[PDB]
Amino acid sequence: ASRLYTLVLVLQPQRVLLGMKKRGFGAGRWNGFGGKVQEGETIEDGARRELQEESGLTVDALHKVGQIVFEFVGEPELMDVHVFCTDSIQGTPVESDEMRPCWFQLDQIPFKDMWPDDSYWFPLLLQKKKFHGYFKFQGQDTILDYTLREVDTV
Ligand SMILES: Cc1ccc(-c2nc(=O)[nH]c3ccccc23)cc1
Repeated sequence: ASRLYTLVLVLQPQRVLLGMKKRGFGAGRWNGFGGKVQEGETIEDGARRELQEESGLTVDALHKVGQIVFEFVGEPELMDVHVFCTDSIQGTPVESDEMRPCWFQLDQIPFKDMWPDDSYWFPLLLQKKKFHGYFKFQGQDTILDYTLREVDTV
């Protein structure tokens, strides 16, 4: 019982782009760009589509960097999040009613205002590692348990 989602991090040598979500799921936190994958669409094509919808940016080549499964206690459906990176984009980030993009220097990543799992896997993303994770949450602020392992193949 899992549902597919994407998450894309625009990661350049000295800075990363995050978006502050203004409403709906994740509102009030910084995160990368993503969403649900459609019927008949590949995961990677979903990732590309959602980056455009949410940031204004056009990506060509996406690189796989992780898979993370999220469980909320009491909720039947698991989120199966496929995480991607890119360093090369076209366009300028767009602020919309849904999202406010900003660049962050890599020593100023706003962990306190991100989902709390990110403290665990973002350091791996920054060192170009790939990973499989599982995080069990109670509500949106507490991690009850987790596993996280580096992998060679996502
Ligand atoms: C589309 C989409 C929405 C939310 C997330 C998401 N990102 C994180 O960094 N941590 C989480 C923790 C629990 C549930 C979701 C998340 C990813 C993708």
